[PDB]
Amino acid sequence: HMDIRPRLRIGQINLGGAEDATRELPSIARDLGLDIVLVQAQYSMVGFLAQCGAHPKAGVYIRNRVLPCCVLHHLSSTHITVVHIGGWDLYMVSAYFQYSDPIDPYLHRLGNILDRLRGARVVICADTNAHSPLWHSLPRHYVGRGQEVADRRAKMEDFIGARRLVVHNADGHLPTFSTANGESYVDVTLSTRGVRVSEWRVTNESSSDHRLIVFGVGGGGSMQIFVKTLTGKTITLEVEPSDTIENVKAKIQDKEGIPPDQQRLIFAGKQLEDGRTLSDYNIQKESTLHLVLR
Repeated sequence: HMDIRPRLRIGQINLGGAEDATRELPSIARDLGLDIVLVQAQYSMVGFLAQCGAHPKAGVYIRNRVLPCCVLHHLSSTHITVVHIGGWDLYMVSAYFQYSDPIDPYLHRLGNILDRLRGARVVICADTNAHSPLWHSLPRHYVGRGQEVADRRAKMEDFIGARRLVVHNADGHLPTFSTANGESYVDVTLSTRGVRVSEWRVTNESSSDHRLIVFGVGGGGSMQIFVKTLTGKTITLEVEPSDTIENVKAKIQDKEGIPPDQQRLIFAGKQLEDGRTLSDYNIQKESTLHLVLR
């Protein structure tokens, strides 16, 4: 049974403290196939948010409650929620850098979080309330807007630099933040190096003034192979070069509940023995295997 998607789908949205925007989140997650939504300025009196403190302004929505998800209590606070998505090395951070406050304290805590999780795959979803060309702000957002705007910008970019962080906000997308005073880009999707983020986009799904950002996250450049049936079904699968045929067959079991002892995979006109690896058979990125039932 389980899942048709190969990788996790994530949302990121500042809900502007609105009950209605917070309460539409489950339907939006269902509609778009989101596993996790990293939220800021939630309406906190709801029942479905992992959130910390008395008046939280960051949290995580886990759509499917059976997904093993740990909230790191030692790394979390009202403005920053850290979760572990079990059970290898993927962590995620929802952060809200309140506009009324300096940015330094927030950056120091994020720094602390990154020290502790050194080496791990970490994704950070932050409403920065900062403007930088890194995430497609226009010159009129970060130049000639006063010293504080330039300082937030500078601190944010130094931090990104010092922690070797990757910004996944792509060119040619809608602004993340739309007010009566205009449009801006202040919502930022970061990761540590070697996290694979795909299909990053900004949507119009939420009724917040902020726009829901959506993207994909895998489990490992790890690759993608297409396991095809003769009925037209394609199982997309995240797999390492050195994983075994057996290991692949069990991926299919958990994804489709097909018993491995009744699975036959064929590549390059050759049946695949359980013992061997994806490399031994010269199976690389975007390769297509036949899955035959026996």
